[PDB]
Amino acid sequence: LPSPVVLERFESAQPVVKGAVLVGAAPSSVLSGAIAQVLSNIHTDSYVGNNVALQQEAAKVGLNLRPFNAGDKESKFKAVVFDASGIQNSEQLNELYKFFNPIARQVATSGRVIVIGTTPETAKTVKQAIAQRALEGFIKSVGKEFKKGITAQVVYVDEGAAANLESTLRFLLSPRSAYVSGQVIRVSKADVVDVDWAKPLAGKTALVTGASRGIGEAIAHVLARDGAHVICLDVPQQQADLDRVAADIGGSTLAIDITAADAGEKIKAAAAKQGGLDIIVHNAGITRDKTLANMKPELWDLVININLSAAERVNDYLLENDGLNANGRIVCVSSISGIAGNLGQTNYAASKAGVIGLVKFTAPILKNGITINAVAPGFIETIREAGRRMNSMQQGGLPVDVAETIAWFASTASTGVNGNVVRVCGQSLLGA
Amino acid sequence: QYQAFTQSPIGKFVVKNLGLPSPVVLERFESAQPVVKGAVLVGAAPSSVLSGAIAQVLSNIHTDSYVGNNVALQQEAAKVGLNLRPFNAGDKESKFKAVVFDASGIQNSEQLNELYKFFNPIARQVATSGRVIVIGTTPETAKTVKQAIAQRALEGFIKSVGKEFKKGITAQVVYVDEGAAANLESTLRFLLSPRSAYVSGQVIRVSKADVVDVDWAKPLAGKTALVTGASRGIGEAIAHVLARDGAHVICLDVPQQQADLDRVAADIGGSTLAIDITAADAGEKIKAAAAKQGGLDIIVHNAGITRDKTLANMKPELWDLVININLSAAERVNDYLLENDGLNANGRIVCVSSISGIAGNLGQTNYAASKAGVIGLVKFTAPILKNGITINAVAPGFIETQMTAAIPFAIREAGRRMNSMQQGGLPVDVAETIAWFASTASTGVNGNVVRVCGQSLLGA
Repeated sequence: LPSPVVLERFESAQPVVKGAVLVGAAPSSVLSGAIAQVLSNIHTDSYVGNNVALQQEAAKVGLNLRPFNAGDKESKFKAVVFDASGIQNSEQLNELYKFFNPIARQVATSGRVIVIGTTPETAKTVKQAIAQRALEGFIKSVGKEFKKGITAQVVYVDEGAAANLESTLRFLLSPRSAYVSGQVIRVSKADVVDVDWAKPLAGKTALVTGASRGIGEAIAHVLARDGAHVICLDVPQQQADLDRVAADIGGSTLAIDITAADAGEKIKAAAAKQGGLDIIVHNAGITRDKTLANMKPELWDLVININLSAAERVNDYLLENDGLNANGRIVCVSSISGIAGNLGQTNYAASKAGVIGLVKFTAPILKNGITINAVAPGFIETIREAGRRMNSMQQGGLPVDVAETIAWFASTASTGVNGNVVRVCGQSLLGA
Repeated sequence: QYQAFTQSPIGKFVVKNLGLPSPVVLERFESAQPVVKGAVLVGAAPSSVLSGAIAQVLSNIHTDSYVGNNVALQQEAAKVGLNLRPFNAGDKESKFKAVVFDASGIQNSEQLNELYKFFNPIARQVATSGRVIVIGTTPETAKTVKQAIAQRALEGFIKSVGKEFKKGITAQVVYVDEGAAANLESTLRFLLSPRSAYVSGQVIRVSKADVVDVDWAKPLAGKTALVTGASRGIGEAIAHVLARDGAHVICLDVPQQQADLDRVAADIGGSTLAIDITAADAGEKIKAAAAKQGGLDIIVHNAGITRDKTLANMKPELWDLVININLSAAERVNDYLLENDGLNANGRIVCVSSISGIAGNLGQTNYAASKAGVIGLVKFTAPILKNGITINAVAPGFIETQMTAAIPFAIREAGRRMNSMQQGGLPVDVAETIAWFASTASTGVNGNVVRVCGQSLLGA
């Protein structure tokens, strides 16, 4: 067996993409102007084949699209981006072949395959809905086949929501998404909001539960790296570690039990002096693994309470009592076990499938531009021989990989990212 | 080779998730009666709303049914004519072939412990080849957000039970749309029965529709079915089960397969149609072939091919052929039948996807695209169907066929081991699931994609 490729991860705000991007599009596509504008914004060398319509879209936004000689098998591209919105029926799925077959060996190590389509439920015809649905099978197979640490994603843009794609395209193009692969992201219509892309949380106040250690600590570091003032929450027994984490990020502490009845009240009170809470990350979670036959009742109850019920109560309080600011963010943490189940985890998997429902059925009732999304981490370094290699990256992920994905959800610019559950698993074999 | 696989990281991955291989010989269908061999234990959360419909099914199938100290459940079952015998909660010895729980009364996450209350005491008393069945309210139809969330959580529970209980036991969640309880029966019978032997870990949605009369012993009696790819393999097995259930089966396959088609049709009292399903006139010829038998009721799109190649090495025609046979040809035929009076009322379209359409696979960019498209064909055709017609798909996992010996060792070994049954499935397992969709009674089963995979570890 080979040992795993070393993945490229975030080093600095610029460049967003180190290396060249190759763009393609199907005939009659509608997202190419929005894609070209992002590539212009991030000042990357961008290339295109013999597609006049796509060349015209980049001209309209001032993107110098360097033509890519189709006889060139030697050049390497850090990302390949395909607008599939123009695929109108199953026979036009060969537009995927026409773009990706000629360059399938020219994606760089730690590269990116990104297919951008139209959300199948928003497609105007059944034939297009079917074709757009098929894109997920294609990208998941690419994710397993291309190797070299390359990730593969489909971004579905709701019909008419091209203006809302930028923060998602930026995340996927960048090394920040190093451990996100095989996934489906849905972009919906929302107001566009000004942002400093170098500090996309500047001026915001975030709260991270379970912040004193582990992934919660990593979350707090990335939110502070993006410009946020982070309130680090954990139980008073963890005050020393809370103080350590807060001192490392210029943050503050809130030492309470998130399951207490008054937790939402105290969270709102804590953020009042900063001008209110913008971002809450429900990272607090526990496992109490036991076969159901051996499991004690309180170990069922505790896992449901901390992992699910507690976040419900806090969300209910904040949303009903002006506890989150406009354009605010709720980010939850599910798990692959919540999607796929796991032996000894009837309690944990129930709780984390609950978290998926919390995201999916809260998202439609949010107002004031608030969004709710979740990450579903796979094998992250902190069954262990099992998890580690059983993914397209052939390695476990790092806490920063989960934190980067949470920070993309929390970005001031991700107004149109809502109701998503995105696995952070390097395309783990496991699933539903 | 086998010891090396076990010692390898994927072999250790299997053992950490499923334990060491202890597969069971799975019970499969033998006769229409009894539906369930053995006793059934029924339970319900407080304030549940599906227990009268569940009890009516258990009364219809004449199974020995038991209940704990749930007075409301006992009273509702008695009202609809079901005798529920008390199950002494101190009895760790009795075995149940099926345990059925009405979870519709779970109104929020704190009430998820009703799952623990019912299932923890009997977690070692489910029989070999038994059934765990949780029946809830479809989350998208729940009246409150809190209940939607709690009903969504049921899937994580049942998927974990499916991996934990072992012994060939399957675990399912059936979601019943609010108001659709009378449409549950064919699904509950399928899951209670050995017919569903290789279906586990799955989510089935029951929606509101007319309740139609049926002979449960011959649930396709009087109907005409067409099976594509019928001359061998899974298509042959589908044809056998549809005939077993009472249908006249038209077996369709390419003219080069005429000998095998003739052999299969004579084995089931059916007929043949020797055409290429991709032909522009395949829809016309299908309708013509059923015309002299009262028209076509059921079509099973089982024809399918692989042309496995990395995308870099794949030729254009090997992309095109896979999309055409596996996806575009079924679209054309459905479009023709649905627009030109080619399917009878209460008709059935059943498609075949694949785990690779859900999970992706190296060397299958073409095949996985085509089979993900099949999921879209089901999901986006279902809402526009009229006249009681339904469309569903099976998504088979690793099935033992005559083609399995051609699969390279490591892919085949992972296929056999990486599922909760710790074994590959049989073609009849796929056929039974298709037959349940095709049932004259399955009127409120529409738009479902159900994996037939023994709860394979793979997925999305």
